[PDB]
Amino acid sequence: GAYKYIQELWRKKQSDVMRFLLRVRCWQYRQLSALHRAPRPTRPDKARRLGYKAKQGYVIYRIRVRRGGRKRPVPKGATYGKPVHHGVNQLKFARSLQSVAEERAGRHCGALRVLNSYWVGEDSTYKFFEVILIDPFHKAIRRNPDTQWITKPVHKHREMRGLTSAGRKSRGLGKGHKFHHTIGGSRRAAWRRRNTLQLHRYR
Amino acid sequence: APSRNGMILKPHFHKDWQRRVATWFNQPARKIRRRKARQARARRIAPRPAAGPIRPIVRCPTVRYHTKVRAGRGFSLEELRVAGIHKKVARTIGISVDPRRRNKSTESLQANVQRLKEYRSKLVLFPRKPSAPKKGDSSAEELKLATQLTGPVMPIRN
Amino acid sequence: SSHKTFRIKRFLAKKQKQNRPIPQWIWMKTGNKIRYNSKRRHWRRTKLGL
Amino acid sequence: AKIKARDLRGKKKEELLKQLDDLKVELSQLRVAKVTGGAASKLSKIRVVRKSIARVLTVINQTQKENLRKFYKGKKYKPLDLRPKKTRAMRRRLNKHEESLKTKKQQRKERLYPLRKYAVKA
Amino acid sequence: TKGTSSFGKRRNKTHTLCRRCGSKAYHLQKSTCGKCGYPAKRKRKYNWSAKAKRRNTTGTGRMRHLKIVYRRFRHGFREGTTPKPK
Amino acid sequence: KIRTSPTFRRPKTLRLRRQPKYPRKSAPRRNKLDHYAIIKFPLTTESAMKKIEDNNTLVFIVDVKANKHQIKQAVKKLYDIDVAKVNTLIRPDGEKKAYVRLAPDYDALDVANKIGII
RNA sequence: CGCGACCUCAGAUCAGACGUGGCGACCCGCUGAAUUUAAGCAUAUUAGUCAGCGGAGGAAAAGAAACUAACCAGGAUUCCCUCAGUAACGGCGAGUGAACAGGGAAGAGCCCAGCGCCGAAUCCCCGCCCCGCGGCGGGGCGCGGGAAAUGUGGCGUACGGA
Ligand SMILES: [Mg+2]
Ligand SMILES: [Mg+2]
Ligand SMILES: [Mg+2]
Ligand SMILES: [Mg+2]
Ligand SMILES: [Mg+2]
Ligand SMILES: [Mg+2]
Ligand SMILES: [Mg+2]
Ligand SMILES: [Mg+2]
Ligand SMILES: [Mg+2]
Ligand SMILES: [Mg+2]
Ligand SMILES: [Mg+2]
Ligand SMILES: [Mg+2]
Ligand SMILES: [Mg+2]
Ligand SMILES: [Mg+2]
Ligand SMILES: [Mg+2]
Ligand SMILES: [Mg+2]
Ligand SMILES: [Mg+2]
Ligand SMILES: [Mg+2]
Ligand SMILES: [Mg+2]
Ligand SMILES: [Mg+2]
Ligand SMILES: [Mg+2]
Ligand SMILES: [Mg+2]
Ligand SMILES: [Mg+2]
Ligand SMILES: [Mg+2]
Ligand SMILES: [Mg+2]
Ligand SMILES: [Mg+2]
Ligand SMILES: [Mg+2]
Ligand SMILES: [Zn+2]
Repeated sequence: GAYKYIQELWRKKQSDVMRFLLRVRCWQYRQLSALHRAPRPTRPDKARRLGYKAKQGYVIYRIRVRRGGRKRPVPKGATYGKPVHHGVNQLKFARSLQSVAEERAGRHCGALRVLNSYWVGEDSTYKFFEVILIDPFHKAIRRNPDTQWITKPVHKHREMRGLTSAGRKSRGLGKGHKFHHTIGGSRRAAWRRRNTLQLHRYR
Repeated sequence: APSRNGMILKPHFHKDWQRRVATWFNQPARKIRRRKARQARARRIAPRPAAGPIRPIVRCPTVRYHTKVRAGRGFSLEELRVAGIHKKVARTIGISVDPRRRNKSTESLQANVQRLKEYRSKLVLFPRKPSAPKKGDSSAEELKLATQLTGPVMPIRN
Repeated sequence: SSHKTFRIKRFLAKKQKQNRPIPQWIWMKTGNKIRYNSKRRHWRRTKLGL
Repeated sequence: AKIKARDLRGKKKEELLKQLDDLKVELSQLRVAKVTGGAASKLSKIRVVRKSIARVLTVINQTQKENLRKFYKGKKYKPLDLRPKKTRAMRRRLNKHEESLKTKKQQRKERLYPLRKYAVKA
Repeated sequence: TKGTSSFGKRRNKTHTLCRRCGSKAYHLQKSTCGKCGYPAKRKRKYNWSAKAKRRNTTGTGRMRHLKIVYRRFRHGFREGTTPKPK
Repeated sequence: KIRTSPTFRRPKTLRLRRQPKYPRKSAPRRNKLDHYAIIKFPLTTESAMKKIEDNNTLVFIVDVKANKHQIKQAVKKLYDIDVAKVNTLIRPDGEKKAYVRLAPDYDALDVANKIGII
């Protein structure tokens, strides 16, 4: 099939052809708006890996995220306290810019529901992400039993709770010795389960 | 300010622990709730055992415990292939199946195959339609005598 | 203010009707616990907020 | 007479409007009698007139809206007042047939491997 | 002269009766409500104002829709059915 | 086609009117501001009777949501009498007092004796 | 220059739907101190805590190993006892501090992209007939309109599959 050729063609990014394509696409997407609709995917293979199909009610938004770390929103210095917390410039935001892209697309569209998202281009000042959005209300999704879990009200705003992949990569969850701080439900559930007194009846 | 003689101690009460105090007064009500849910499952599956499907003779890892024998997650695929039971038939006839397990030892392999051979003989399979029985079904004298087994089915004794 | 608005005039109109006392038959009931109107606002004592 | 709601349903809509207008004239006359200073019979009669107006308007609204939903019953699209007003999260659910829609592979699994009925011996 | 003589110059009003929360906390210059934040789409509530929470909750006012939601819930939200007539 | 202006405005596209398949509400809401409901009662004040006897008017108490044209058509439809003018005020009680100046062909005292007030 | 497709982008009080906001005890994602302690205090501690922000549900989250172990090997997730105030972190000071395994409550497994085979074998909307219509569904008739080869559906997913 053609998809494996397209897959390793998108893998080999350092070549002349793909550097030319990333430069032209990143230029065009920088001239476009910060949030708009792509009527077709730029990476159809990567969209198919993430779960996009070619049917009605599957929408793709191309949005941009301004690139860089997160500085502390305070006046000039003036973090009133001990010298640990005077760091303002070199702070980093806990979630990734792809998850920032997902939550911005999901906040712009409360009706549409985020499936996942992928990278298409980056500038020094911006990154560019295609976010896959799904109707939970169109009949082609609603009558399909494979995707009707999207139509359930449990998956409302996955992009804010971190249920998509770019949010799950920021939660630090997993199995094994490297993920002890999120055993249980999450990191908060781990901390709450560890910091309780089990004061029994008969003790 | 410590006195004359005593143990050094580190009380972990420097956080705000009084907000997160799990009181255990739900305990006898939860015992009643587990009891009612277990009796509800036992009344739901009427000929089937109240415990569940059978669980393998399992050696323990981690050299402190390897003399002891547990009841495991499920039977191995090589165990099912030697015993001659398909892995999708086994889940329907009440057999725990997991694909993650391996078979390094031959003795535990033969023991779980023998336990499958014993469970296939002890199993009383009811027909799908009562009016038209099939080839692989139990007899009408066993249809009346079949009943539940209280506790774990074939309890593994060390 | 002689230059009133309709909302402020309606708000004053409700308070002018609330300012009236209780009738004499209301304390002849069985389970009465009201001797008088305790919400009598006078125009010098309480200045209605605002 | 005591205007009951049973005989108002069988009558024609124009007779309901004429009786409504007669009750409105009767209410206006009792309000004029109250302001001029009237009898306590009229002061108790005005409540009966108000409840009779409420009954007549209720019967008119029944004969209107049940006929409207009888008209829009056979059609697929019906107005929002005639659509069933329950809670929003219950209206935004899946359909009863869509909760029963399974895939072909899942139906093949349910055909080939049903949960068998079995028992064990002691 | 910061007290009694300065209190006499108080005649122009800054706040007025709001039209979403009802309290007299709608500032005219900023055109916003100091009680609930009226030009904002959301209700202004805070967790440091724990007593000011319970002054304005669901248990405070009428619940003219929520009580019949509860009444329809306790019989399973039946719609259109009528009881057996005489 | 030549570009006359250096600007490029948005071209006038075609748009359609509302042709809905079904109406939003099932029935139109009835006029709850009826002629009977818009006129509550006439006043029996000594000053109101002096106004009726002197200036050939009628003093009514009206719901606050009304218009002068609504009061005029309401009096004309209910009591079958023509109206010269309507003067409205809103009382500190809340209701709208209406001085309905009648035409001089009909008598205010005669129509007051007809409706009952004295 | 005119006509006809495709691609991008508009305008609609176009036909049919959805989101906005509230509660917020429990749950998820961020952001996030200072009181206090260290008999001072600056690392630490209070503390991923208070406050702030967004999002749901009747539970949420997690969840069927890019796992634990090194044993005669166990075998999704969640919760309890124990591991254990232990290994370990810490002006190694004050203090902080798990995980494996064992005993239990419960126990349920799976689906795609790819790789490939099947005349797109697939999906949505509108017209007519029959049933039912207060969770707008099932069948038939339409040289009706679109979506889709820049890939819909069936077999099939690491336990092998065709
Ligand atoms: Mg510090
Ligand atoms: Mg952080
Ligand atoms: Mg999940
Ligand atoms: Mg990583
Ligand atoms: Mg001492
Ligand atoms: Mg001592
Ligand atoms: Mg058990
Ligand atoms: Mg004064
Ligand atoms: Mg399939
Ligand atoms: Mg001012
Ligand atoms: Mg809010
Ligand atoms: Mg429209
Ligand atoms: Mg909300
Ligand atoms: Mg100190
Ligand atoms: Mg001190
Ligand atoms: Mg000090
Ligand atoms: Mg900390
Ligand atoms: Mg907080
Ligand atoms: Mg809810
Ligand atoms: Mg869940
Ligand atoms: Mg484990
Ligand atoms: Mg110990
Ligand atoms: Mg030291
Ligand atoms: Mg700590
Ligand atoms: Mg364990
Ligand atoms: Mg395919
Ligand atoms: Mg797997
Ligand atoms: Zn307000």
